[PDB]
Amino acid sequence: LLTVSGGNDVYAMQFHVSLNAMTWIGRIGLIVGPAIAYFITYRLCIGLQRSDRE
Amino acid sequence: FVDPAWPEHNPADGHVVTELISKVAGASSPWGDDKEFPVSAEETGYVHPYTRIN
Amino acid sequence: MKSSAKLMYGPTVFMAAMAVIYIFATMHVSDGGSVKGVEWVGSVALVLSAGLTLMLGVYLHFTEVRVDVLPEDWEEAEVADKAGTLGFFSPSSIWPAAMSGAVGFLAFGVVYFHYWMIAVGLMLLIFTITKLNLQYGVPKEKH
Amino acid sequence: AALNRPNMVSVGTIVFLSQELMFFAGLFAMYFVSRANGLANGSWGEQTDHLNVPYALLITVILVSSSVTCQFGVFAAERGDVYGLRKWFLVTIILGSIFVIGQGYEYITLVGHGLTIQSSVYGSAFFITTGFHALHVIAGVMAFVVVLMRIHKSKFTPAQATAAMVVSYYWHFVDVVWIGLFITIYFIQ
Amino acid sequence: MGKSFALLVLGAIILAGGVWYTIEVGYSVMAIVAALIMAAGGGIITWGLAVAADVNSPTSHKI
Amino acid sequence: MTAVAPRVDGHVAPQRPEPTGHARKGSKAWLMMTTTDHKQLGIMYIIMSFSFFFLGGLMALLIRAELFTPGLQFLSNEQFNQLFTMHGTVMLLLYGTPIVWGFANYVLPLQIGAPDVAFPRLNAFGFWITTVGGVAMLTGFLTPGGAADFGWTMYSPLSDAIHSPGLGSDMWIVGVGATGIGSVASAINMLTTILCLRAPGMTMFRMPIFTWNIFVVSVLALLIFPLLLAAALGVLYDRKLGGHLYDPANGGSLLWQHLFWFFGHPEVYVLALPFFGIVSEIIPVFSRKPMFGYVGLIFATLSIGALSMAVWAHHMFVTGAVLLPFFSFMTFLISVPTGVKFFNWVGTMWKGHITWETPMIWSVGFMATFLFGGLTGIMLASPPLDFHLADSYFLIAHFHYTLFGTVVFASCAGVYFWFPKMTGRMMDERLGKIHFWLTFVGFHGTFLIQHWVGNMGMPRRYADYLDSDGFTIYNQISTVFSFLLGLSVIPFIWNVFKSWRYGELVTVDDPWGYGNSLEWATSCPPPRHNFASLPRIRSERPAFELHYPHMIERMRAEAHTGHHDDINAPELG
Amino acid sequence: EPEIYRGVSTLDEPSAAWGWHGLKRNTIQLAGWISVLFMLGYNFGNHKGHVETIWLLVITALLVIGLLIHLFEPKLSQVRTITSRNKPVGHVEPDWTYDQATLTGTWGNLTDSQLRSVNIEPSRVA
Ligand code: HAS
Ligand SMILES: CCCCCCCCCCCCCCCC(=O)O[C@H](COC(=O)CCCCCCC[C@@H](C)CCCCCCCCC)COP(=O)(O)O[C@H]1[C@H](O)[C@H](O)[C@@H](O)[C@@H](O)[C@@H]1O
Ligand SMILES: CCCCCCCCCCCCCC(=O)O[C@H](COC(=O)CCCCCCCCCCC)COP(=O)(O)O
Ligand SMILES: CCCCCCCCCCCCCC(=O)O[C@H](COC(=O)CCCCCCCCCCC)COP(=O)(O)O
Ligand SMILES: CCCCCCCCCCCCCC(=O)O[C@H](COC(=O)CCCCCCCCCCC)COP(=O)(O)O
Ligand SMILES: [Ca+2]
Ligand SMILES: [Cu+2]
Repeated sequence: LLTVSGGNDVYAMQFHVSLNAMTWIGRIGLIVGPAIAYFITYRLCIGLQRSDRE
Repeated sequence: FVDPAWPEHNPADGHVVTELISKVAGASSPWGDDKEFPVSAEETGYVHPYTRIN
Repeated sequence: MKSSAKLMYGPTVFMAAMAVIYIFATMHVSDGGSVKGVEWVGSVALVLSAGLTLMLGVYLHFTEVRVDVLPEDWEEAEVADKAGTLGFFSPSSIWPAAMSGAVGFLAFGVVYFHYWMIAVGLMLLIFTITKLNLQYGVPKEKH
Repeated sequence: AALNRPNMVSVGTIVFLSQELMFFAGLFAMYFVSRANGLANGSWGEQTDHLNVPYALLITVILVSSSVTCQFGVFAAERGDVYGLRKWFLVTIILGSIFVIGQGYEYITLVGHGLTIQSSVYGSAFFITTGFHALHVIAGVMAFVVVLMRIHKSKFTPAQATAAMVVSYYWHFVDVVWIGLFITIYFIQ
Repeated sequence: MGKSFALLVLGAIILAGGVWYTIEVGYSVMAIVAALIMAAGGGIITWGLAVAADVNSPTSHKI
Repeated sequence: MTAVAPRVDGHVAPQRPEPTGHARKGSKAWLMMTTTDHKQLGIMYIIMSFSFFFLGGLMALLIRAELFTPGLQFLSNEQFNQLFTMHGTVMLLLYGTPIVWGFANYVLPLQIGAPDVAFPRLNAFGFWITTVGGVAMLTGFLTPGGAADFGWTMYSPLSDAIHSPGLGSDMWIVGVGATGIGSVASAINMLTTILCLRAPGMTMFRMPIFTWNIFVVSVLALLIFPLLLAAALGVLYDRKLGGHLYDPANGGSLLWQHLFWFFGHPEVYVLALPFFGIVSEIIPVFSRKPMFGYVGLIFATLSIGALSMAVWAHHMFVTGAVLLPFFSFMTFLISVPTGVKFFNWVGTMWKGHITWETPMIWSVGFMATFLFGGLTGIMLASPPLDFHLADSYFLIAHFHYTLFGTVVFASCAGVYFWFPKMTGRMMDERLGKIHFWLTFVGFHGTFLIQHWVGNMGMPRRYADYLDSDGFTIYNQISTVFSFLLGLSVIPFIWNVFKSWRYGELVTVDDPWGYGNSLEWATSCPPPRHNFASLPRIRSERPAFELHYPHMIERMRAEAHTGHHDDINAPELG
Repeated sequence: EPEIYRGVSTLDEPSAAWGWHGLKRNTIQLAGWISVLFMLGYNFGNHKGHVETIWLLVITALLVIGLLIHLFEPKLSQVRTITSRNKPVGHVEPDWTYDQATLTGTWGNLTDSQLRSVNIEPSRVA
């Protein structure tokens, strides 16, 4: 997200997104992006463990 | 030439697979339709790996 | 599928009759609420709409000739008649999800009209389709 | 006996090929509507002077030849001949890959002397119909290559035979569509 | 029957409040808010009626 | 004959799998990514459909709030226009069509006695493509310009490179195309399981009405979705490149209109026949009577298969480009099979024993609604009447009695009906009745008077109107009752969430009592392969004869009107 | 029997014995509340617009709602009702298909008429 925000002006134009919206996505996404990533990854790890036991 | 894995069938009043008919209701097994499962754990050649941590 | 191959003749002949009525009625009738002349969308796509039903009907008809009396097609069949193997069903696979993701990438490629994105999406789709088919074929890992 | 019964994969593929035919119903509809009002003002005649009819016949026979070789390949799969299937599928790939190059070359030689998408209604209608067919042919060739590399790893049971038979179905459909599309474009005008 | 009549009266008073509230706020943004008020009122009334019409012909018994 | 097996000593029972309340961490996360089970797929296929329902219905409230009073209070022309475009699209292609295949994926293999679907990895692809298409289509709202704003019909030349520029219009096209691949990917294997994978003794005419409806829909969806893909890719070819196919100077407007409506009405009937089937499942079970005129229903459904193809330009009477007599008459015919299968429902309920559980309540609240919807359908089918009513607000009321009729009342009926089968738990009856009454009053209120306004001169896609028109009180009433309709989902969501993990446990393989379909001969939920044992199928109701043997002679002796004299006939060899 | 390793049961996380498993519930809330602080602190920039603040408050509300139902851990109970022709907990389901195949139990007592209606003559059973 930091890397994308670092080139968010080339993202904004080429993908037709508001540059202000991109800044806010970066700001908010740094809090809720990591949280969702943790949740999904944890559940998927346990899922892979379960399939391994079956 | 006939493939070794081709099911041993009489080439008289019987065909295993044609354009439109077959012997099963569904997809033919990719591990031989004439293969009897399950088999003994020895034939699989799976070696259960004893591991100890620390 | 003894009766399945037969019931398609219904829609086939119906649509074939409507398509010929349509062409002749549209090119020779002046209503005043429209103009005169054959319509080239309701004609081609209704002639060829009957084509689909005819194709499927004929294929199933040829197929059903050279099939024996199956227990599912037999009126008084015991449950123990089909006792055997119902062939091979895939238990699980990750590739459907991947190839949906691949078509999504190509989709956005076409939306934004980015050549690199279209090219990558096209070859990202070939790869996933290939892996779907070669799923149960991947050889035992040779050292 | 073993109580023979319909090939599930073959019936699945035939039901898929039926829908692919209605995909070209749209394209044919677009072509015929544009043809109808192109003849009205006597503009259609001028546009169809860009067609190389003799050249479009050579590629037609190439595609028909590919079909026949494809069928030969499938005749070899019923009997479990791995090598019969392998040989004829390669020749079909070669034959079908020169159609695409041939078709592609026609495009390059057609845009050189006036006919493009953004030049006339005829140009747009010619390229929509012939373009999508070319995409389908490419997809068919890739299907052949994946079947070739599928029977390189698996043990060639009736499962691989079925995969080959259905890919042949797809190829036959593609070439039949071409036959119907060549008559429409190059003969009926 | 107990819950019902209470829900009907509460819904009725809320709906009346909403109907009255629409008349002041002419064609402003607050007309939408008043619409939400009457919708909530009507919702509560129908909820009361539904619970009334369930204890009349019940399909589930308390164990 | 019957070949009674010897009584084996020791046979106790199957495993009787556990309900859905007790799930451990990781038990579902990676399973859903790679699943090829039609049961779990169907569950997630329905859930996703309802999510899109809630999302797409929120747009209807924003539209409906703006129309409360004259003047633009919070919403603009541009935002209003792209708000009914995306509302009519998400509800028809992201909720409507998927919810059709959800009830198809789950119960069709379970109704014919199949272990699985024919192509397990293909319907797993059909789920993932539809969701991707949905997400792609809605990405339009994340652009500064907005989503597509032309309606859900994308008329030409309003929808070309010149008019309506912006990436939202491409996203709409591409998303529609993708969601249309999921429909054909699902129709392939809903048609080949019926042919190939069927239980011993289940002839084609032993299959329930539901499976017959999905059979007809499958063959009907194969010839309409490709056509839409072709038409939409023709428009994309026109927009992205410089194609001239859709220029007004060579058809273009009419070309697209024909091409679109040719699949416009077949997709409409892909949303009606399965839900007619769902209702045709619920009525006989709660009436303790068989499905009146079973073969009659078969013929009716088959008629609508073929007739629906010849009626497409009744959507364009006011164009002045179509043959009015041809499409006017053809449309009048397609009401006749519907009338037949509609009399069959009454016949099924006729002198029956009706118990009023939630499914039966929903099903009866369906017929009363769809009836009026269809009644004002034959109005529009006559060009002398459709001249005033076309592209107007009476039309809006018409296809909300038929869409909100079939895809909402019958869908919810199906959810209440099959919930014990899908989950092993039962939904709260009181909350179900509350939900029904809310969604019923709140719907009729918001859509009845909609007829009256459309006749007096309000056209459909209007962001604003003047106070000097008389369309103020009517809009106000509609908005009030619409906000009420929006609240009805609260009991539904609470019921589904609570009852999924806390609902009463189902301890019998047929909770509704008199189920007569092969799904009611298995545990709730079924054990991963649909069947721990298979009964003898001798009629269209194998589960009924399985549960009630003492009346097998009664249901054959008095099934016909009379002159039934085969019970006293000599035996065959 | 399931084993607990570091407060994490092998029943819930199979390979509890192999790696770092389970964050203490108090650390999941510290992160949550710190995040809420940051999200509330975003409202103190120079931005003149109010669209972004609507999103900030909505997301903060969703975070707060989540962090409360994670804290108090709301639970419910089994409904414990009876619906039409549904049996209470502790009912044993007869194998209907087994009873149908061999004339036992549910299909244990049919009238001779009822035998012939299902195509089997009573002389074949003793
Ligand atoms: C089955 C298909 C359909 C359903 C259901 C449907 C529901 C409604 N409709 Fe509609 N509709 C209209 C009014 C309503 C109202 C009041 C409802 C009601 O059923 C409302 C349902 C509302 C809900 C069900 C909302 C519940 C959600 C709540 C209370 C909060 C959700 C919260 C969150 C956080 C969201 C969850 C998010 C997640 C990601 C999980 C109006 C006029 O007010 C127009 C014409 C606009 C114009 O002027 O032309 C219209 C237009 C259409 C069109 C034509 C589109 C076009 O002209 O381009 C179609 C095809 C259609 C179908 C359907 N429609 N409708
Ligand atoms: C790999 C998966 C990745 C998926 C990520 C997808 C999530 C992206 C959401 C994007 C939402 C964008 C909505 C646009 C909103 C917008 O444009 O507003 C702007 C301000 O943006 C905002 O605050 C919105 C930021 C908040 C978004 C939060 C994003 C967090 C994400 C990461 C987490 C949620 C999704 C998780 C999905 C992951 C899947 C696993 C579950 C300010 O407007 P402005 O540029 O000033 O222009 C106007 C003048 O022109 C005009 O005069 C007017 O008068 C002015 O008022 C002004 O509006
Ligand atoms: C890992 C993090 C990377 C950090 C990137 C930060 C995010 C901003 C990305 C901006 C993307 C801009 C895209 C764009 O404008 O497209 C184009 C500009 O940039 C590019 O060409 C992207 C090239 C990227 C590599 C793709 C190579 C494909 C060949 C594959 C062979 C193996 C414009 O479209 P066009 O080139 O005309 O087709
Ligand atoms: C949008 C999908 C429609 C696909 C139709 C296929 C059309 C084939 C194009 C043949 C070239 C015609 C000659 C010509 O005028 O060339 C050029 C114009 O056409 C093109 O650039 C070709 C576009 C490439 C097609 C993109 C493939 C889409 C991928 C499919 C993924 C869904 C001449 O350019 P010019 O006028 O001289 O500047
Ligand atoms: C290439 C990447 C590889 C490196 C991975 C990075 C890992 C380093 C991070 C170490 C994390 C320690 C986790 C841990 O031990 O958990 C806990 C540490 O305490 C915390 O949770 C810290 C709370 C801080 C929250 C920060 C909020 C962010 C706000 C957004 C700012 C904009 C302890 O775990 P335990 O008590 O055992 O459950
Ligand atoms: Ca207003
Ligand atoms: Cu219509």
